Amino acid sequence: PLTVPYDLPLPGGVMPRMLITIMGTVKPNANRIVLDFRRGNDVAFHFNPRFNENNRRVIVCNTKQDNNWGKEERQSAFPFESGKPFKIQVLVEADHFKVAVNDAHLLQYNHRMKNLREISQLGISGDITLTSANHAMI
Ligand SMILES: O=C(O)CO[C@@H]1[C@@H](n2cc(-c3cc(F)c(F)c(F)c3)nn2)[C@@H](O)[C@@H](CO)O[C@@H]1Sc1ccc(Cl)c(Cl)c1
Ligand SMILES: [Mg+2]
Repeated sequence: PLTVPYDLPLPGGVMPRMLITIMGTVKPNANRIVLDFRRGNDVAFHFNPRFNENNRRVIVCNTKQDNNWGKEERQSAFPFESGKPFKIQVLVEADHFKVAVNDAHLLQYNHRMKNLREISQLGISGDITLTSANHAMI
């Protein structure tokens, strides 16, 4: 039963075989959800479900370095729904993150910021209630 914006510490830094699991519920009338894997002031991986982009829903992913966003990657498979619970898993692999939502594979995002051990925190914000957020080594 946790506070949003929530900062999940990642005290090792990230590395391959780290699995982050987030459980929550999308608020009625949600506009946005964000997961930010932060490296200092940079964002190595931003995962941003958007509920109204010109009346469509789309997940936007990107990397922010020195205050500049890179090329956006989009996924229009959109498994989130206003008022419904969800489970997000982010798996860290050597070359990419894999994201799964409700046990369905959703997208892969290749690492652009490859100093993974400097990613020290995951911010979780937007229009959700959060039940739990944890990382585990597998
Ligand atoms: O200013 C804009 O309205 C929000 O800015 C977003 C930028 N953003 C959104 C948020 C954000 C913050 C929150 F508190 C939330 F709860 C949330 F769900 C999202 N933080 N940063 C990235 O999504 C970025 C991805 O490329 O997209 C834009 S910035 C941007 C604008 C144009 C281009 Cl093409 C690019 Cl590459 C980036
Ligand atoms: Mg599927």
